[PDB]
Amino acid sequence: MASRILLNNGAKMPILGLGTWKSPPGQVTEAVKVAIDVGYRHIDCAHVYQNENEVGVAIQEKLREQVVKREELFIVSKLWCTYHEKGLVKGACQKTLSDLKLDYLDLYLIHWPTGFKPGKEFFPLDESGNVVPSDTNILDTWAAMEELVDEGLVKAIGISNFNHLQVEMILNKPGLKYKPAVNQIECHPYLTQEKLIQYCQSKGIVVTAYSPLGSPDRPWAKPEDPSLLEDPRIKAIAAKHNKTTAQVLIRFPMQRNLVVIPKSVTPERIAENFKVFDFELSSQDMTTLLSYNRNWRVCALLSCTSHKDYPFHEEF
Ligand SMILES: NC(=O)c1ccc[n+]([C@@H]2O[C@H](COP(=O)([O-])OP(=O)(O)OC[C@H]3O[C@@H](n4cnc5c(N)ncnc54)[C@H](OP(=O)(O)O)[C@@H]3O)[C@@H](O)[C@H]2O)c1
Ligand SMILES: O=C1C[C@@]2(C(=O)N1)C(=O)N(Cc1ccc(Br)cc1F)C(=O)c1ccc(F)cc12
Repeated sequence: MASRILLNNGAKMPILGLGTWKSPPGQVTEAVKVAIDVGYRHIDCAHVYQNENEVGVAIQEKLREQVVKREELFIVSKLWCTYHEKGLVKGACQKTLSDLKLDYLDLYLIHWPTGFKPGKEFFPLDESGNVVPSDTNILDTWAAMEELVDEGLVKAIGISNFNHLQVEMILNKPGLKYKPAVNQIECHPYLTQEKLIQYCQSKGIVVTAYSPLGSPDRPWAKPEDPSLLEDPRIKAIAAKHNKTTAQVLIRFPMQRNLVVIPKSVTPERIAENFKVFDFELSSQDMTTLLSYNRNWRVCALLSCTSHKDYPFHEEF
């Protein structure tokens, strides 16, 4: 298994990265330091995670210690929904760069296709609990992302949580300057995304799988929800390979030519999760894992379901 995948800008993206959603500031600096020490070179960040300063601390320390050089790292961040207005995009990117202590991002994503009312609150709600949209649209936000590439702030741009019609809208823009390099989407054995992955890969867009472990730590989890990491069928596949369930869940998307970004702040798990380049899932294992699909999505938000651009009404 080759460790990097070629993007449309000629750059190579590591297929395994470290996720940072719900990595608390008081723990994420150590997580990123350990990750770099054990071989991670891709870190998935976002302004909405409220920890970019502490991620940046770790990166800065490992650059100063001469453990890695900047060109070897692949740092991803994302434009939050309250910054979709064309006049707000650059500032949002520069805030992320300042927090991360970087002079460029390797990849910058539109975090969701939905623009929200600008302001301090990340999730601005009306008095009845509905998200308050902004009068923004995907194509104008994309054009503002393109300017970031032209100014050297980011090397590549992409999208996240876009359905295929939303991807198509960008692809079909006449004066398109840059195609999206990546679509980052939820993907795991309970949400295998066959149709959207086929679509994106057919269009030369690399897919990154988020929540590959099923995001057990997500704040809206209900005790009756399915649990990937505790699924005895997946456990049995892992035992056959003398691997952990998490290792199987990370290797699975890798064998579908996806990038994958498992999150941990636990040093032993950060190290375990990287040890996925030394075994292979069989054809039968892959078929079995794909067969667990239930179209079950962990990242969904009821308050956002009436937004005009909410992505999950479409089949894919
Ligand atoms: N673009 C988007 O809209 C979007 C949405 C969701 C996620 N993401 C990105 O994708 C990343 C990954 O998704 P996620 O954070 O939702 O969840 P995940 O990676 O599926 O699961 C993370 C959870 O698994 C635990 N864990 C990690 N390794 C483990 C192991 N070896 N054994 C047992 N438990 C283990 C973690 O615990 P500890 O940390 O306590 O060890 C944490 O509770 C995010 O952090 C974020 O970077 C992006
Ligand atoms: O990595 C992540 C997890 C994520 C996130 O955004 N990126 C997340 O999917 N959701 C759910 C969500 C947000 C916005 C829209 Br639109 C739909 C939706 F399902 C959240 O509410 C959320 C809340 C605070 C976060 F720091 C991260 C999230």
